[PDB]
Amino acid sequence: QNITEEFYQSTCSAVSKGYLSALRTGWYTSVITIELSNIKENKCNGTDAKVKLIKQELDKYKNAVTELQLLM
Amino acid sequence: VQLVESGGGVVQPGRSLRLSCAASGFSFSHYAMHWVRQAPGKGLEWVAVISYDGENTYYADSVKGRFSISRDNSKNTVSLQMNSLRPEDTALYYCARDRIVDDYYYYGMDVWGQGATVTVSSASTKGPSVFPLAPSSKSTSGGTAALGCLVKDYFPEPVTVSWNSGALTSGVHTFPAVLQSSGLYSLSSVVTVPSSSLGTQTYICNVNHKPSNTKVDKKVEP
Amino acid sequence: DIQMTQSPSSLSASVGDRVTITCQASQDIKKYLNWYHQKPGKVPELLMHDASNLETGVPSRFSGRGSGTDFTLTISSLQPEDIGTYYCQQYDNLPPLTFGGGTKVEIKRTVRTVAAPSVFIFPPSDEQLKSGTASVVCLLNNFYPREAKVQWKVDNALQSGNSQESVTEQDSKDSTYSLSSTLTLSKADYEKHKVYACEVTHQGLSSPVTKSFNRG
Amino acid sequence: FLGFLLGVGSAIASGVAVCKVLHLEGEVNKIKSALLSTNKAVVSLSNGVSVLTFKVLDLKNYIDKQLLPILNKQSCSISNIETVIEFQQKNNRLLEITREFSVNAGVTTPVSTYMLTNSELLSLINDMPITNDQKKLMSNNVQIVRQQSYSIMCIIKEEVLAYVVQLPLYGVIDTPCWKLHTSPLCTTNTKEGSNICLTRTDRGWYCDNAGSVSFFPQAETCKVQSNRVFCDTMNSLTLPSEVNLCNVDIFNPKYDCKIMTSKTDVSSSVITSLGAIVSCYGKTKCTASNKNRGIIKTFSNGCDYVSNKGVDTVSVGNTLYYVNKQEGKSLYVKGEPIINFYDPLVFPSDEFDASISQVNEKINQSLAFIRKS
Ligand SMILES: *[C@@H]1O[C@H](CO)[C@@H](O)[C@H](O)[C@H]1NC(C)=O
Repeated sequence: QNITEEFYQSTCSAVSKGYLSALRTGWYTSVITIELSNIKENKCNGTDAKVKLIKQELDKYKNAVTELQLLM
Repeated sequence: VQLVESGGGVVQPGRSLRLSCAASGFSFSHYAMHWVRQAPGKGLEWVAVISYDGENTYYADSVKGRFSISRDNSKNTVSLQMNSLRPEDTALYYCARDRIVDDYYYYGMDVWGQGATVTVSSASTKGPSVFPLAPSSKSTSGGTAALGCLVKDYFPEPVTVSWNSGALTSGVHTFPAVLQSSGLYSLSSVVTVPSSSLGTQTYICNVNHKPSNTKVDKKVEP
Repeated sequence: DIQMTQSPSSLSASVGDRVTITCQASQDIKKYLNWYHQKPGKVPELLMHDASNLETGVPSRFSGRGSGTDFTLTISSLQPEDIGTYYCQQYDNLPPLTFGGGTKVEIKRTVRTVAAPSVFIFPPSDEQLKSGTASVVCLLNNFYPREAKVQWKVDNALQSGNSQESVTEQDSKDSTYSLSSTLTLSKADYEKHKVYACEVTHQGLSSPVTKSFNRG
Repeated sequence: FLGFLLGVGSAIASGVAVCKVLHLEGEVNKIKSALLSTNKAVVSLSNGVSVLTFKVLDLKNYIDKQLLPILNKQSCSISNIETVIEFQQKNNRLLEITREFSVNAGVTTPVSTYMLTNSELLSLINDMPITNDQKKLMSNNVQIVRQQSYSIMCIIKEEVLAYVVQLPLYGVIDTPCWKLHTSPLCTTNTKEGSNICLTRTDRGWYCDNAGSVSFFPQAETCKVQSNRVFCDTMNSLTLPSEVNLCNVDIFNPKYDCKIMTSKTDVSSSVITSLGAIVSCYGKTKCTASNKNRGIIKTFSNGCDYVSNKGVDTVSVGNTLYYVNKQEGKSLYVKGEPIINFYDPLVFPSDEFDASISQVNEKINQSLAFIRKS
């Protein structure tokens, strides 16, 4: 069993019984936090390539945070 | 994938008998199941079929009203109840799987079990008597002399005959059974061996009759 | 219901020959036909479905053709493990799924040079006589061809209607035959005579060989 | 057809409220102090409501105690490149969250893995003020939870970025539900016109709820698991239980079943849970077919129904329909079509949202108008 279906030719309509409910009925809010750092602007020689990559990653991070501040 | 069948035997005409067949190795609850019989030496005969849910049963015309098929998906079994048996129902019955899964149209059988033998003959079941066919004492010194066993007065078929539990296979002839005038079966198993081996190596024939649970070891001496 | 007929009832072909068997239905079963191959003393194996769709694992030498009422199964090169019986079965629209009559397929008789049979005679045992029946056994061993005459003579009197013959199949090693003729009598009838003989005539024998024994 | 009757409401009002409460002086410092010890804590907000709070990513610790010490030590010369990759890890999540919020203007309709991982979502569900049955239900169907929940970017200040994940509650559980499928029911006379068509408009989902029936007309806004029906009470009307009588008898005096009248003789097919309804009118070819055996049924003109057992395809004209191969038992209730009970000359040729009593009464109106002459 677990599911049945009946077709009424009288009104040309079908009913599908046997299901169970999961109705929303409400909401539950929850604050989710991400701890950020306001790293102060560095000042060092960008001579290495790996340091240039780290500088690019820091730029990506600061630009994401800046968009988020600017998104209000 | 395996279909193990049970419930066969000998039953007098008019009585009832139920065959069962258990399945293992596949999702049994989604396959239609066939019963198909085969008379000794004759072709295959479709008997019955039951759908995956068990709500659609179809029987052959020759067994309609007598046989009845059922299934149990919690134990993966198919049962065929056969009452009011005629002598034409004596055959070997297979349970088989339908090739196509989850359908109400039945197509064919792709996985077959080993089968269960059903004999209807009014005769009873009797184990065999094994008599020694001893080598002659005229046998030449060379000499290629012959001996054997006579498996007589057994019912039904078959009996299996080995020699020295299988250690002797060369020169062994186990003849096909004959239906004696008594309505019981009988065959002979003969072995040709060098005559200089008699009195030196023990010769014993092993006869097995499963329908009567009979195991006989017959020692043959001059 | 639908009637199915297979042709030929049996056929004998050598290894490697092209074998074509036919199946015919009483009405239109357009393509709902399966072919099964039952090896000797084995379970039926599904060769193909829908009259042309080979089943996975089946050697490619098998080919199914046909439709409507007529279908053919063809083996391009017959093999040793292809012997047995072949069954066509229709599944046209809501069973009965009728089968066919089957088709027997055997390898040719592997002709051997003529060989004369070794003839032995076995009197009834004492244990069998204790139960009131006597069985004299005449054994013919390792002969070709299959034709042979075995007669029973009790006190030089020809017997009739009390002997049963059983013959083996052609041996896989030397391609020979063996035959057993069992003569069954009552204990009183066995004790009412003196000498028992079986006479064998066969192509490989110069003279009809008679093997006899005296009671005792 | 009854999707227009629903009321409109703000979906994210609760999350926006919690956000407006997060801008008060000291509430973010409260949450930070609560999460100073562990990564999860229950916090009583100034709004009275107590909420669960998660610290899903700690970058201040890593940046300030693992990266800045090694970087700005002597001359920022780095010796190993595994630091670059180790920083590309633990940072992809923040960038993806930023991108997700930027493209969606700060509120995302499905909660992604970047917003909340499955481990974090299950940890949040298990520590919620709900019964154990609701915990099990939410834990087994996390995908439907993500589909029916929001993420509102809330605030970023005091070295903390906060967003409120607004999760469903699932207050009503395990009550029986049933779906109602409808199809046009017309007469089958051979004339090109004068052919009356009747349809039921109450198609959609129905569930028992507090002695009433929650009815969902937009059945597309309801997800279905094995046999569990996730719907939103906001996309729903609330009706008396007696509406179910519309299935046992459609002319009953207790409840008035909403219907629809038309004169359009168009062949259609409506696929249900376990089978298909076929309204075959005109000269249209209507066919039921099995995958391995081809056509197995030809439909005569009228409204008919086939089960999904043995039937895998329904063709109407040039449209092909694949039937759901879900297991179940189907039943065919034989009865005379209701459309044969009305006069074609008195039948209302057009009424979109009507009922049995309304159409039947308007028939009285037109009959009284005709009889006066
Ligand atoms: C229609 O027909 C008559 C009016 O004379 C009455 O018996 C019936 O109740 C009427 N139904 C209405 C007005 O809905």
